[PDB]
Amino acid sequence: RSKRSKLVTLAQTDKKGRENKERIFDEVREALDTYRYVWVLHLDDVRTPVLQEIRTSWAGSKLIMGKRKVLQKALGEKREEEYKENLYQLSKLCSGVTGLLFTDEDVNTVKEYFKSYVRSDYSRPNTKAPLTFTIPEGIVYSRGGQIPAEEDVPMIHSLEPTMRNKFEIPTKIKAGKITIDSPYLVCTEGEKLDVRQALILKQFGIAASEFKVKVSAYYDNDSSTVESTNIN
Amino acid sequence: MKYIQTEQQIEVPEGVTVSIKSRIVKVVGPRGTLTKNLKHIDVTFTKVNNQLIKVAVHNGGRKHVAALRTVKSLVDNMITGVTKGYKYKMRYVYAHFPINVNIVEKDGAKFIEVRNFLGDKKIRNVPVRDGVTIEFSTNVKDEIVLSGNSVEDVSQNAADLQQICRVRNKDIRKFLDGIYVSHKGFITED
Amino acid sequence: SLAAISRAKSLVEQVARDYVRLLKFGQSLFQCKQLKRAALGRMATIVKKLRDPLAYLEQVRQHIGRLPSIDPNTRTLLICGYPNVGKSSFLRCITKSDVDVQPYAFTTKSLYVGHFDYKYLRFQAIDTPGILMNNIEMQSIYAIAHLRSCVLYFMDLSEQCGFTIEAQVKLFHSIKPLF
Amino acid sequence: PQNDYIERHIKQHGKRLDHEERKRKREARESHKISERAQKLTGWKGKQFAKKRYAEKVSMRKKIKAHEQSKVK
RNA sequence: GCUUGUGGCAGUCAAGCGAGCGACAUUGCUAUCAUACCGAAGCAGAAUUCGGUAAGCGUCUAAUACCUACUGAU
RNA sequence: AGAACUGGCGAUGCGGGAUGAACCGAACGUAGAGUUAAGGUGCCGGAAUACACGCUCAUCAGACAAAAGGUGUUAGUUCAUCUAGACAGCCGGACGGUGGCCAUGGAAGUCGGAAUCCGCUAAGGAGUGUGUAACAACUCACCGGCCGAAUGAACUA
Repeated sequence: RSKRSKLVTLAQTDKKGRENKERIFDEVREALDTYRYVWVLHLDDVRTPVLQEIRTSWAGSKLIMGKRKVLQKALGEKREEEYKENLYQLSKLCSGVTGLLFTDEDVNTVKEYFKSYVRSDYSRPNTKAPLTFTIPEGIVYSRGGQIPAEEDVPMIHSLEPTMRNKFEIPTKIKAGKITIDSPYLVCTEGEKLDVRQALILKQFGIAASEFKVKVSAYYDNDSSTVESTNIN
Repeated sequence: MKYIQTEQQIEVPEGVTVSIKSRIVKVVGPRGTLTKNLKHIDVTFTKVNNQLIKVAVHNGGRKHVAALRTVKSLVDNMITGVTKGYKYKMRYVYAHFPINVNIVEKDGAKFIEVRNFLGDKKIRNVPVRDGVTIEFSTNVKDEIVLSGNSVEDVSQNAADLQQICRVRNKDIRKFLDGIYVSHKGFITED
Repeated sequence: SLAAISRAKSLVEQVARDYVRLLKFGQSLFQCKQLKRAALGRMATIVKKLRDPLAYLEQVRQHIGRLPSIDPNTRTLLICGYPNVGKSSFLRCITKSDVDVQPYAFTTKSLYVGHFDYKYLRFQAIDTPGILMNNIEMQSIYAIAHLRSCVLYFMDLSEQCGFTIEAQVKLFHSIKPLF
Repeated sequence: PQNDYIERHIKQHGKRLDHEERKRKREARESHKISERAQKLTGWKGKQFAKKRYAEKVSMRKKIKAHEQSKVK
């Protein structure tokens, strides 16, 4: 005994199990012989609305995603396991999120689409700040004063304890208004972003960093060749 | 189920060195030295390469094995404190009565004073444990920075400071006056 | 709820008296124990039957104790108008009472009260939450009518609260007869 | 005494700086405190604690079964 | 190997045992008084409610739950 | 409680049970040798602080109140997956009609009433919670990334 029990709540959704993994494994093989070309995207992170926009703008070329090991097994980790000649080459190359994008369009269309495409996203940890953001020397605002304070409503006091106890900033509450004793420079251009800094920026909604998905490897269903490109 | 042998590995950087014998433990480093007694824990130490220290328990049950992990945790905490150190940002707040904090050396012993809490005329003092240093934080109002090497001593001093000034027979939801630990960190900025 | 509490108390009294009058004819120790259990269980069931009224009484007690203690007989002044036209600031500056003046309509949801002295005469002022039916509107109307106090209507020549002067005039005319 | 001030006071000044930590630690210590009480509180208090724990467990089982039955449909 | 706090029972529940039974809920009319030290409660203060330790001391006031032993003296 | 049952007691010593009539042993003359029953082999008290397998930290353990609870402890049964990455831990995703339809002074997932669907994703509840007057903001349960092997749920001893 003495083992702590797992916390459980009666949610409305249940687990999927290995059934979904097996279904994806079968679907990868069933779609490999259909589309003319197959690609793997090194999309570290994509917002669900962004992914849906890409899919609808690219629905003609169906996108497949899943666990890295499952997709590599479906594609084959070696020649003896490849579903098609040279297919296993892209499986080894991929290291991050799979992003297995099947497409009927040639290399030129894919590379042009992935070069023209670009979207904004929050700056993640280990990156450098794309802008400078200093909080005022008084009441804080939802956007931190990057926009005119006449329209930037003050931050809701209910979130003050989180800032006080987690972000370490000298936040204090005065008559229900969050205030700081100095203009704390949370981040500056060229400064490496910490996890706390990234969370602070996300809270303020400063999505100044740009993001664009990149393709790692290419495969042809009729030429039996694989190519890799660094184009983002 | 009466494990034949269980052990944990302690990693020590080149910046610190330790010598191990009977459970009196010696630790040395740039910030000074620390000592601890574990003769009541009944565990065995073993060095392999002068940078990894093995702690193993033979024929020990789960209750006994639980001390094996805590010994390694304490050793790691001592090593970190000797190398980096621990700095605690202690903050006190008030609404009407300005809380007065002073440092005195009555009878040689160092003490931390608390006065004017909710208008109380009683004088409160807390002895400063060995290795703990006190200095007022800069550019921060009503902040006291406790610093020291030993984690246990500094943590106990901070707990005593924040717990002796209890709000007594008053509305806790309303009377926010008091002293609380605001942040825990290391002396070295890294 | 009050009648239910009284009836439960009366039933408990009657049951206790009857069981006292009944237990005197028991023979065995277990018979007396069973009769005592009978009385105790009847009392417990009567108490448990009041589970909802007990909670209602607790909730109403928790709120009644924080209601303002105003005196309708003494001289007083009432401030009324559309929800948070600015009268909230008027109360916040005419008395120590601290009330927000946020732009949204119902900045105040209760009859805030403050006291001040004029010519060494005690005076109390009550801040009406707002007038448009609703429980808050009915409470404001009752406070305006029953209280022996003058009513200070509030209007806005500017765009504060996003309401036109015509709406305020219409509301004043609609409520005019009773004040 | 005027109004719900305590809520207004909490909004304007907040709870204790360590209130969240105190509440979290108190909630986390209840797991061990329940065991300590089960291993203590002799006399009629033990009977009452055991009855309350049994009732709570029965209610939890009933809720879990009801959710499981309704989860399918 | 006595005693202590939730009125019997009609149906509904029915976890489990195994033909038939049966927990916990539910409709039916029906061993601290005060002082001392802590925790919770709409605990603003005062005052007060509940819960724990405590038998030290009290119980209009803070509250009014024929031989051995014996003190003494050779 | 109605009886039949065969034994002890009455008329019964002796050994053990700390001393007993309902228990165990036991065919009662005076002495010597040797072996036993129950009962014991830490001292009082004659005899191993004997061998060996495990169990217990218990603020009267130990020499009929009980049906259950304890994040006490040591063993097994039935369901779970698992090098397509076990459990846990750190990060990310956590959508679109939609601020679903009523309830209205203001509530959009979380103040209430009933529906609770398709479209899509490896994964999204017309929302399991925190919170705001209301949006916001954090979070699960659902997955993905990191990390490298047994773990998760109820039961029997």
